[PDB]
Amino acid sequence: GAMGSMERASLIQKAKLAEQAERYEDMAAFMKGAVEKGEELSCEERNLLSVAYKNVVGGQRAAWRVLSSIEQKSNEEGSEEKGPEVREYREKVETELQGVCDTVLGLLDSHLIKEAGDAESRVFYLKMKGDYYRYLAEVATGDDKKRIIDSARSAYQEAMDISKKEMPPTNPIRLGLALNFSVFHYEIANSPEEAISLAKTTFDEAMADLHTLSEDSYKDSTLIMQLLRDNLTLWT
Amino acid sequence: GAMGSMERASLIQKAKLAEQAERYEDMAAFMKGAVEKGEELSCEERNLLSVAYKNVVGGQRAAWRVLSSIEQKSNEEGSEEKGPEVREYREKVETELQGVCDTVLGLLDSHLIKEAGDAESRVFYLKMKGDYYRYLAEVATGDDKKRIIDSARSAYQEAMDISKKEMPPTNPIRLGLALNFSVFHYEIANSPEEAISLAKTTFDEAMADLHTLSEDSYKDSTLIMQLLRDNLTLWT
Amino acid sequence: RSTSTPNV
Amino acid sequence: RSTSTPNV
Ligand SMILES: *SCCNC(=O)C1CCN(C(=O)C(C)(C)Oc2ccc(Cl)cc2)CC1
Ligand SMILES: *SCCNC(=O)C1CCN(C(=O)C(C)(C)Oc2ccc(Cl)cc2)CC1
Ligand SMILES: [Cl-]
Ligand SMILES: [Cl-]
Ligand SMILES: [Mg+2]
Ligand SMILES: [Mg+2]
Ligand SMILES: [Mg+2]
Ligand SMILES: [Mg+2]
Ligand SMILES: [Mg+2]
Ligand SMILES: [Mg+2]
Repeated sequence: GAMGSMERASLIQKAKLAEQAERYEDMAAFMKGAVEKGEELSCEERNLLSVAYKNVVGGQRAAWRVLSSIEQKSNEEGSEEKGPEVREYREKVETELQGVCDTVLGLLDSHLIKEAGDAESRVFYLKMKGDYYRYLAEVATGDDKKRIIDSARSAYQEAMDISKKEMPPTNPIRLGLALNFSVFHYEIANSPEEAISLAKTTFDEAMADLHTLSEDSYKDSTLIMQLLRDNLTLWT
Repeated sequence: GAMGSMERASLIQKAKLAEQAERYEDMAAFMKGAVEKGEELSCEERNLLSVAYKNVVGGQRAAWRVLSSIEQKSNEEGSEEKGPEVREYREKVETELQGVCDTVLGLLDSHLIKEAGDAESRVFYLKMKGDYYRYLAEVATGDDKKRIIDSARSAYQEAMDISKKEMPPTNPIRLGLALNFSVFHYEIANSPEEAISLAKTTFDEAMADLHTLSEDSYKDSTLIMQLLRDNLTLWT
Repeated sequence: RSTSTPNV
Repeated sequence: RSTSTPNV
């Protein structure tokens, strides 16, 4: 739509400017426009797409959590009926969040994943698919929640299978995937023991491969390993 | 427009929820809707209107400053021609900022100021008018800049005249007005000596009236006095 | 940059 | 809440 008249390179340039200006909604719109040009994305471009939408959905998730907590407190025993406004506004934010998730999933399905043949690209996109289904799961209820959870699980599992066959255990995309899948198990799937096992095995297999890395690669891998350890400390 | 079907009280309630959720664009839309109901605003409601638009325009101002600095560096001696993208994107943000300022000024002109008869309300709105003209001045150039600067000055001056006749020197609206008018003099009007004089006189006349205040009133007045002192330290 | 009045 | 992968 609105970015169809702008050059791909200009969209990428403006995404980078939007990032510097902390204008993440603009950044996401620019990167959506770039994806819709139909060409595969470079590593740097995949990162720009991810940063943009992560910041947009992250603000929405934070807002939804605030409103859901107010709503839950409004619905307790001996709370004053305050009318429909809290629910309405929580629903408004929820619907916007779902729309962002649907937009990202649509870009991945049309046609980023199917055109991604290298492991680094395909795993990145499958991880993203699991992440955006996970964000949908955070706000879902009931049987709808069940199917969304299964979709997140399936995307993460495909990404796991590829990453284990095609990437070293210290690869940051592989590590971040495993981190996020462990969060899925703990926070979404009610499988804390699976979460703990995955985080431990991931950490230990990365530790054993650190000796192969340059200083810069070591910094990235150890940063994610620290997040695995942080979660293990929270979970045990 | 879009808020016409929602009750005034529900708009105010949702503005407060949006504030808690740090959803300031939503907050501003709710408060615009409340203003357009046509009734005067209470003190609390005036504060909600101000908080909402201050946070929206504040993010835009911060973004515009980042982009203007990149643009200025792009236009230096021995810089690579990078094309029209930085200017285009700075213009996009600028136009959105101007639109927000025009929206606020429109609410003040239709009809918040004319219906405000009490000094506390009228001064609040005239200060806001000066502020939003000042934000327009920050991005303006040339002769357009001259007329916008004059409009800011005129609004602030009317607010000053009323506040000096009708409010004590410690009143926080009077103090914040004087603070902002001093910023106008220093940062916009190229009148640093006027800025310094106004800040000093305001500080000293407030100091002399602090003995009349309760603990809570004292806290608010002294907070703004500290900002006057901070600016005086920066300016001298 | 000079400091103006902060929000609530 | 558990920590997921941070942005760049
Ligand atoms: S009665 C009008 C609505 N209330 C206010 O504007 C007050 C809100 C909270 N507050 C402040 O945060 C400080 C102390 C910074 O002072 C001012 C804020 C905003 C303005 Cl317009 C003026 C002073 C007190 C004022
Ligand atoms: S090659 C694909 C694009 N690059 C990246 O995603 C990398 C960007 C920066 N970065 C990180 O911030 C940390 C170390 C947190 O790790 C990850 C970030 C994002 C993902 Cl998807 C995975 C790991 C390294 C990765
Ligand atoms: Cl709503
Ligand atoms: Cl643009
Ligand atoms: Mg082209
Ligand atoms: Mg009761
Ligand atoms: Mg819903
Ligand atoms: Mg009514
Ligand atoms: Mg050169
Ligand atoms: Mg312009």
